[PDB]
Amino acid sequence: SWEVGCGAPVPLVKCDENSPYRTITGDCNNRRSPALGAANRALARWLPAEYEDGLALPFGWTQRKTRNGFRVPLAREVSNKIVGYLDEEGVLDQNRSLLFMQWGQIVDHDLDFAPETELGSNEHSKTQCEEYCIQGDNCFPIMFPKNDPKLKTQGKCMPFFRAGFVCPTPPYQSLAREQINAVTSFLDASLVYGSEPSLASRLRNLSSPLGLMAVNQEAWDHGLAYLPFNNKKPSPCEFINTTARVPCFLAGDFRASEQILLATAHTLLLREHNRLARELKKLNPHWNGEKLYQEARKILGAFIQIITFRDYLPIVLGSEMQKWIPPYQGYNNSVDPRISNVFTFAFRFGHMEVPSTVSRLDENYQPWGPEAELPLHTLFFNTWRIIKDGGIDPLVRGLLAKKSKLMNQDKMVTSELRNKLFQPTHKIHGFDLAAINLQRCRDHGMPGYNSWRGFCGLSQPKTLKGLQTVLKNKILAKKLMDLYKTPDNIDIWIGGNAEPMVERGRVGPLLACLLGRQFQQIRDGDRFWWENPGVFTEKQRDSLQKVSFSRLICDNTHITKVPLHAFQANNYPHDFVDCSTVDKLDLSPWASREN
Ligand code: HEM
Ligand SMILES: [Ca+2]
Ligand SMILES: [Cl-]
Repeated sequence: SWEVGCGAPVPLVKCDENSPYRTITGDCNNRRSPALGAANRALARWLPAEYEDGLALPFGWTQRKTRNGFRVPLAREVSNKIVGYLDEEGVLDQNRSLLFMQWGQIVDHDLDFAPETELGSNEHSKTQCEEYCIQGDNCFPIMFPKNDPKLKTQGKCMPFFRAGFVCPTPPYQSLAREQINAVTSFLDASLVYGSEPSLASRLRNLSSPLGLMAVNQEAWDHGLAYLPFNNKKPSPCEFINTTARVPCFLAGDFRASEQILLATAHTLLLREHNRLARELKKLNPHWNGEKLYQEARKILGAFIQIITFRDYLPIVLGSEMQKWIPPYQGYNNSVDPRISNVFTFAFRFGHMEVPSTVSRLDENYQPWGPEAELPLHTLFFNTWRIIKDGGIDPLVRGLLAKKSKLMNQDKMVTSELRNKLFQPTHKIHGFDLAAINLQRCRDHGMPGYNSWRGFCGLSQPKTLKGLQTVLKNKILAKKLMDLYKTPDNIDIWIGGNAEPMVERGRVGPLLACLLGRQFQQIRDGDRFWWENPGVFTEKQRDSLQKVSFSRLICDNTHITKVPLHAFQANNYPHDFVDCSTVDKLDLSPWASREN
């Protein structure tokens, strides 16, 4: 029946109709249905959850209950036999910079986050999911297949805890278990400011009346601000170099310090806030903090929307962009603005775009110091390499002049993430991002590959040759069906990402359909989208259309040469221009007079 009710881990929020800015939580964006898009609600289902028992237990749970008549292959076996590779030569994308990979993680972290259940803290369950590898409740461990090298050096499993879900959190029964989205579904810069108002206030400098964002007081980057430290322990950023004991950064997203370039990108966005806030004050000295914060928070929001929709999505989706994301026709309040559960896996295409090294580049874009180049795995929850070894300018340079990994059917995920992922809670650089994603698809009751081909109106192959024709890869198709036995059983993550790339893009048909459809929804379903008439003056909107990631860098670093298109492959000095050449974001149209 109409179980439209279910939702009692939530207060619900009286909406002040006339309010001219967004909520932190995303409530009230939709007037008829205010909870839509808002953080700490269920991920939308584009298709019914598919669970071993049609309730919550994930496929592969019971050593006995098949899927369509076959055992599901161990997550890690799939990783080992399909996802892995050795030779990092020839893998880099000759036309996408590292910034391409980085903006994908930024946009993702803005849109969706299903955290693990935090019941299991104040409990041994953490430690003997770890050691004993005993599957129970929300401990869903990743078992190693026969002849797995980790069998020798790491024990029997890598640990894994199930995603948080709505209404209950420990107790029984489900209409069908729906995982939570802990951040606002609207592309709203929620990774900068927060999705809970608790954390949002905590990120603000309320001392000044300038509605500035809080900055580091311990340490500075040639005068330019850093994020404030998360001063609460344990800190996995302390754990990786105790000598340095430099904690993780505090941002509106929990994951800001997962890797050193995400915290770099976060730090550019913060400075952009305070830059905007204290520039408005010059222009409009009467405006209090609450109006400096919100009016700068409103511009950062739109910057992200422009860069995403004008520069990112076009070079991800390619041929397929215009079919899914045609010109803006205005707010449709009948559009579902929610992130879907499948999208949180479609957007994980990013993982095959991450290369095995990160470089630091001097003012002539040459190797900075004698360890200019570092293995990615040494940069998980690494904040000290920024604070005690050069700042962000050397790191932002690499972002511009180093390349993304090109996704590759026989070189899918670098060993840096497939074998040497660091998890915040555990103690080894020993985890497998790829096997994690596969385990997680099952945890979330993901429909198989063909259900989603069906969904997007593409062929549902049932044969080895049917699958050879789609993946355009005799060996990949052979390897997949040796594991899954039917294309119906192939986990959506590796299904989507196995397809060749659509033209002038970096995803195959299935993922372009899933991704395109969600960004279409994120735009059309937002009352506060920057092009939506009313939100901005005409004069503001012509002055916002000239933003660039190039611009953002020039204004928030001591870097002076930048490419005109920061996402394509740009070599120094040919493709780099001076900063007096880009186009500033002019805020003349933001002048409040008086009465
Ligand atoms: C380490 C990790 C990265 C880089 C060094 C990285 C990078 C990306 C990019 C570039 C993405 C998109 C273009 C992207 C999307 C999503 N990721 Fe992923 N990522 C790293 C590590 C992780 C880890 C760990 C997770 C959690 C996975 C789990 O189930 O435990 C992770 C997730 C995601 C994700 C899902 C987010 C959510 O809603 O929970 C993406 C959409 N990444 N990453
Ligand atoms: Ca958001
Ligand atoms: Cl879904």
